[PDB]
Amino acid sequence: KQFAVIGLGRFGGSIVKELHRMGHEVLAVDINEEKVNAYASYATHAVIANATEENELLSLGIRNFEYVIVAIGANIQASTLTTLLLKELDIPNIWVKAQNYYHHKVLEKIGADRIIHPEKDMGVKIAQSLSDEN
Amino acid sequence: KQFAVIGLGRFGGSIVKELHRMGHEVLAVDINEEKVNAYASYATHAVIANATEENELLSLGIRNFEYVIVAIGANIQASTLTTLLLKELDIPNIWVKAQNYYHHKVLEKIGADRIIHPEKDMGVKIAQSLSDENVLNY
Amino acid sequence: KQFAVIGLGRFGGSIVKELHRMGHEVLAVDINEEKVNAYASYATHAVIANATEENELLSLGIRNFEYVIVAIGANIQASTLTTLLLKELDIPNIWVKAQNYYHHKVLEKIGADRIIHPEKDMGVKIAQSLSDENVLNY
Amino acid sequence: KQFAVIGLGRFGGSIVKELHRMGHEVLAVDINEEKVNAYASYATHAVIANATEENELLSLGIRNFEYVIVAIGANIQASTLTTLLLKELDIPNIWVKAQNYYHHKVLEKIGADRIIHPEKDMGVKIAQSLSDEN
Amino acid sequence: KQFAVIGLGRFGGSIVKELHRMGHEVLAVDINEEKVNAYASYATHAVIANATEENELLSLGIRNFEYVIVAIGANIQASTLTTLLLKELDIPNIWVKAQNYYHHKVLEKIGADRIIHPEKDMGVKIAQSLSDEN
Amino acid sequence: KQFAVIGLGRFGGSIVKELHRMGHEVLAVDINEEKVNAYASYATHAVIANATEENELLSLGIRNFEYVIVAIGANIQASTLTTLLLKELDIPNIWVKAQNYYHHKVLEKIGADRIIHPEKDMGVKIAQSLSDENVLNY
Amino acid sequence: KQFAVIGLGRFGGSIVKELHRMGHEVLAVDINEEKVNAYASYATHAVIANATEENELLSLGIRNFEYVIVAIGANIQASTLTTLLLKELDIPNIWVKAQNYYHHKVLEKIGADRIIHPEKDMGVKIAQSLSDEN
Amino acid sequence: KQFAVIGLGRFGGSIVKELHRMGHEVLAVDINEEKVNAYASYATHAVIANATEENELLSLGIRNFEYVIVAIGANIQASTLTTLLLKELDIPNIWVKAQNYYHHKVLEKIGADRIIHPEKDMGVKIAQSLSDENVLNY
Ligand SMILES: NC(=O)C1=CN([C@@H]2O[C@H](COP(=O)(O)OP(=O)(O)OC[C@H]3O[C@@H](n4cnc5c(N)ncnc54)[C@H](O)[C@@H]3O)[C@@H](O)[C@H]2O)C=CC1
Ligand SMILES: NC(=O)C1=CN([C@@H]2O[C@H](COP(=O)(O)OP(=O)(O)OC[C@H]3O[C@@H](n4cnc5c(N)ncnc54)[C@H](O)[C@@H]3O)[C@@H](O)[C@H]2O)C=CC1
Ligand SMILES: NC(=O)C1=CN([C@@H]2O[C@H](COP(=O)(O)OP(=O)(O)OC[C@H]3O[C@@H](n4cnc5c(N)ncnc54)[C@H](O)[C@@H]3O)[C@@H](O)[C@H]2O)C=CC1
Ligand SMILES: NC(=O)C1=CN([C@@H]2O[C@H](COP(=O)(O)OP(=O)(O)OC[C@H]3O[C@@H](n4cnc5c(N)ncnc54)[C@H](O)[C@@H]3O)[C@@H](O)[C@H]2O)C=CC1
Ligand SMILES: NC(=O)C1=CN([C@@H]2O[C@H](COP(=O)(O)OP(=O)(O)OC[C@H]3O[C@@H](n4cnc5c(N)ncnc54)[C@H](O)[C@@H]3O)[C@@H](O)[C@H]2O)C=CC1
Ligand SMILES: NC(=O)C1=CN([C@@H]2O[C@H](COP(=O)(O)OP(=O)(O)OC[C@H]3O[C@@H](n4cnc5c(N)ncnc54)[C@H](O)[C@@H]3O)[C@@H](O)[C@H]2O)C=CC1
Ligand SMILES: NC(=O)C1=CN([C@@H]2O[C@H](COP(=O)(O)OP(=O)(O)OC[C@H]3O[C@@H](n4cnc5c(N)ncnc54)[C@H](O)[C@@H]3O)[C@@H](O)[C@H]2O)C=CC1
Ligand SMILES: NC(=O)C1=CN([C@@H]2O[C@H](COP(=O)(O)OP(=O)(O)OC[C@H]3O[C@@H](n4cnc5c(N)ncnc54)[C@H](O)[C@@H]3O)[C@@H](O)[C@H]2O)C=CC1
Repeated sequence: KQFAVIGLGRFGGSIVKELHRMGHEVLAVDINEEKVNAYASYATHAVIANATEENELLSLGIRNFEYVIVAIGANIQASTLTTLLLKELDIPNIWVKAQNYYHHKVLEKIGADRIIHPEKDMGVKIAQSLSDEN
Repeated sequence: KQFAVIGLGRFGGSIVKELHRMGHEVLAVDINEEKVNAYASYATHAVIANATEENELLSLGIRNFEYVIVAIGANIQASTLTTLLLKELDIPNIWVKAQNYYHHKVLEKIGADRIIHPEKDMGVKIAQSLSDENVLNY
Repeated sequence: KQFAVIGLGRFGGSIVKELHRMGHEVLAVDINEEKVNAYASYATHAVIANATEENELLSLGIRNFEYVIVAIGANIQASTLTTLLLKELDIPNIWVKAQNYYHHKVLEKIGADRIIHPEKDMGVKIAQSLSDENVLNY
Repeated sequence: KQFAVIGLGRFGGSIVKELHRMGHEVLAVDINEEKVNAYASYATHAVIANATEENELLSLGIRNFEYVIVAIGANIQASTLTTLLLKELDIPNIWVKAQNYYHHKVLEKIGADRIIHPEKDMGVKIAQSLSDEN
Repeated sequence: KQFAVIGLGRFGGSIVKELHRMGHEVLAVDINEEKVNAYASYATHAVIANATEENELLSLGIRNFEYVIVAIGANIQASTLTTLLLKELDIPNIWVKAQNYYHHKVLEKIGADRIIHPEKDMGVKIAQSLSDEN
Repeated sequence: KQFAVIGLGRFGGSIVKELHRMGHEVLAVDINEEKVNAYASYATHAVIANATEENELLSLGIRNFEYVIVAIGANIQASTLTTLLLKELDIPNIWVKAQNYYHHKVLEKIGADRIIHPEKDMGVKIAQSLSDENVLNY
Repeated sequence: KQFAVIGLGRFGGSIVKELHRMGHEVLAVDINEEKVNAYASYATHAVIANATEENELLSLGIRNFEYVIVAIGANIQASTLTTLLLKELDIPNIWVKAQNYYHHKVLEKIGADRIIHPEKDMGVKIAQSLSDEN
Repeated sequence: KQFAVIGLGRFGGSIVKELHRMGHEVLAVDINEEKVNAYASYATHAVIANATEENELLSLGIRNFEYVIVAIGANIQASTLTTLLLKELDIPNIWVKAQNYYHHKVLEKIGADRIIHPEKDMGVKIAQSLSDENVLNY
């Protein structure tokens, strides 16, 4: 019922914006306040924080969400560490953006519920769209 | 019916793999052979080429395709340059991956038929999956 | 006759300064006021604007100029996007600074009337000055 | 009569190419051998070296040139240190690319013979060309 | 029966040296050849390579060892990625040096057989030594 | 019987935890309270102090201990300075963690009773475990 | 009569402290406010600022001093650029710490009044002290 | 009477050069020959050596000197280790360059006869020159 998104890059940003457009409540989190303010209006609660710190996480009240999307990209370690902490906080559904096959491998082992490869997935979706038009 | 994909990265290679899996003919193209070879088995043809070269584009007889997808990456000029080229070859449908906002607008004016923003686009689809977990009866 | 320079950096500002010094009318334009202000005294008019915005371009009545020089910097798309825009306004002469090789070819196809490569171009003039020290009778 | 160019960037590179096209002999130097080889054909003697080291300079036979163009850009320190060494080696004509007003200022003090601001100079050249066409 | 050690820092270096002193055969691997040569004499087969690359790994003939110690320290990602690849190559016993609790957590999940915290373990061993002396 | 550990990092804190678990009295000491507090429950006493300060060392009545372990980290001088200090207090046994080779030799001459190299030392123990898997009958 | 010191490192710091101990007024400037506050008590007017920016310089009231010591060390460029600006502001006495022979060379050209090599100068001072004791 | 300087960097080399210039005998010593050679002409003898090695120290017959200056650089342990070594040789006067505060206190306890802080020390002399411009009658 509740949606939280950590990592306001192109992916997470897009996700927070749609959820908002569909009239849902979203908790948008990100380290540098640049982003956190750029999505303040498109979110129900924008917060500057570091997902890799358990304390900032609990103070964030993250265990009160059923769906937490980790959209941190470049930094595989932060991404990995974050989903690991979330798994401990016992979040029911944690979806994570993966950067490659191995990042994907460990995410599985750590316990991620859904691993997303944005560019690859879009590619298969685009190829399908191509068939669907002669 | 005729499909050509230029730029075999995560996006492009992923569409070539899907078209193949559904039994469609696909011409895969890239600048380095490592990429070209790694997709030979997933495409009716995997050619090595620099799409920015109008002569190399003619060698591939690229004009015989109805759908060309430009999926070049980092090099934004490479992308718009390629799509400018195959647009003077009268290609019916040119779909291009857009790097950012200014890229999108220029591609729009260049005459691209469809513009894709991999991250953003997948972004709303995921948000739709999430939304469904609340709006739909489940 | 009338001259408009978009992008008041080293190159653009330097051309605005020279046209002024020779008593020509010049419309200087840039996104940040610091730049715009610092050229107010060297141009008949210095306006703050984002050349990528087609509405902002119309506000400047940019279509009343025969010569428009696009001297945007680092942001290569900003440059080609601007060039594309003012080419839709039928501007007679559009001169543009080219960042690199792919930018030059794109600009060429976009319809730019003249392409400048500051570093390379000044580069041959310098080489010519040096050559004169040997070839010319001195 | 003799021309040497240190710093095969856009500016220096272009300068080595014209001199070659005009059929003159040039000594093209640069630190990373990428460039040094890319201009091997367009120069009379391409050499990998560091202009900021007096020894690599003397071993380069630098004092046998009448005109030395220091085309190092980004690195203001290297650029400055280089013309400084050259001035000691007593080169008759040393022309240097300057990055800004202050870089320019110290180049005068160090003894540079001609200071070039590629973009600015081209700008005035371009404006003149603009008048010359109605 | 066979011992391989990837990561010739203070820890792995020490491990390779003892095994050698006990007259055992060891395969010492490390990226920068500085180390690889510094342990050439103290090892049965020193090799310059990157544990994070499957190819350099197979070409290393690593699946021919029963015990592989990953002693990469600072770089948690390389450490993690390495033990992950090894697990796929199906090495029977892979012992890894962990940098902290979380690094340790994922190493478990990835499938490490023994996780070592050098400084902490030594501390408990030192405290025991202290009791054992009045 | 009397145990004191200075420097509550991975090494030092780990020895304090072990001594406690075996029911020994331990005086834990460090410069920042976060460290001191996090070990209060594992030591008969957790004091905040800068071991380099000879006056702060006397306040702790450190001279009443037979075994003092210097486990300061990165700051190599801090380590040798501390061990120089408690050596002029006539402490019977001073065990110190050595940062490297020159540190070891200087500690040796300073009068340290036992020198520990955490990484190297654990290194040979692990190699011994491995060796046993071959030399011992298993 | 007026003393200003830019660059509160070991050298500059020490210089601000003595002048203060001798009961003189000093203007101590430095970029990172760590230092600027650490010398607040030992100076007559500590200020956070960047010597390489003319505006921060004039706003600093720099041209009201007869002696300005540029004690910036590592950053040769900043050091050089700074004495260059000061020379323009027309400071009567500008003493600069030099990092090496060449840094020293350009400082002369720029117009520095006294160039100091702390370690070398101390070395000769120490040798003299050595003779003076049998 | 006789002087030995270990560590021929800016500080050490500069003291070797001055003693030479005043006609005093000086034994310069350093680990790399480039340094040793470059001071051969400014000293009665320039030897290559690692002062941390007690055997190398004896080879130099360093015990025949009344004044030994330790001017090793960055490697702080190298400095204190050397100081410790030649203090076991009963050298009458040992002057050492101190890197920082903890190094000074250690050196102090090690038995160094004089501690120099090049930057800070030159720092007060400069401040004194400046002060003289106000306090002295000029
Ligand atoms: N970052 C850049 O400037 C560029 C990135 N790219 C590519 O884009 C791809 C990734 O796209 P994006 O997600 O848009 O980039 P990104 O890596 O910048 O986005 C991740 C987002 O996560 C946030 N984040 C990182 N660590 C965090 C932490 N501990 N706690 C909370 N938030 C944290 C960042 O602030 C950022 O907004 C990569 O493959 C990269 O190579 C391409 C060009 C430029
Ligand atoms: N692969 C990398 O090193 C980096 C990728 N990124 C970002 O990661 C995201 C996903 O990466 P990809 O787009 O898959 O990587 P990519 O940019 O390498 O993919 C483009 C593909 O097009 C090919 N290509 C490039 N110029 C070509 C030309 N003129 N003719 C024919 N083929 C040509 C390339 O070889 C490549 O396989 C992108 O948004 C990208 O900007 C950011 C930094 C580095
Ligand atoms: N200024 C900088 O921070 C850097 C400059 N460079 C390079 O240095 C060289 C010389 O620098 P410049 O070109 O003078 O610097 P520049 O790139 O800032 O100059 C372009 C000028 O156009 C203005 N501009 C940018 N987008 C605009 C828009 N949409 N509408 C109107 N005005 C717009 C900018 O504010 C600026 O005054 C260039 O080749 C550049 O690529 C490289 C790195 C950084
Ligand atoms: N370097 C870059 O990636 C970019 C530079 N720019 C702009 O381009 C302008 C300068 O253009 P370029 O000259 O092409 O760039 P550049 O600074 O890379 O070229 C200078 C040349 O000097 C050589 N060099 C540097 N130190 C040397 C040394 N000690 N001995 C011998 N050779 C040495 C370099 O290898 C290089 O080829 C600047 O205003 C900069 O802001 C804009 C975009 C990217
Ligand atoms: N590296 C340094 O200069 C210093 C490290 N430390 C501390 O020391 C601790 C770690 O100690 P060490 O293991 O001795 O340091 P370390 O991190 O340098 O040693 C790891 C060893 O693994 C090797 N290695 C790294 N990536 C590799 C790869 N992909 N394939 C093969 N070999 C690879 C390295 O060459 C190195 O010899 C850390 O907690 C660190 O903070 C303290 C001071 C300095
Ligand atoms: N913790 C860090 O940020 C880094 C650690 N390393 C290396 O990681 C390895 C393991 O780390 P540790 O030694 O556990 O870390 P550490 O160096 O922080 O541990 C020493 C402990 O002694 C305390 N301490 C320091 N000076 C003191 C003084 N004067 N009086 C009283 N207590 C004092 C510190 O607060 C700390 O808890 C070491 O070999 C270290 O060199 C390398 C780089 C950074
Ligand atoms: N910085 C370091 O961590 C170390 C430096 N050293 C050596 O110490 C010597 C220099 O000693 P210090 O002066 O103490 O070092 P330093 O270079 O850090 O001190 C210079 C001072 O100038 C200030 N400064 C720099 N740029 C400035 C600007 N634009 N405006 C205002 N203030 C500015 C800095 O904040 C600093 O306090 C060098 O030979 C260096 O190799 C040795 C070890 C460490
Ligand atoms: N030279 C460099 O790369 C750096 C110097 N600095 C700082 O710059 C300042 C001035 O530099 P210097 O002290 O002159 O440089 P330095 O540290 O190299 O000078 C010490 C001299 O002692 C010699 N030496 C070192 N260990 C020795 C041993 N065991 N036996 C005999 N000789 C030995 C060295 O080869 C050198 O000639 C210092 O405060 C230093 O900490 C800071 C960073 C780097």
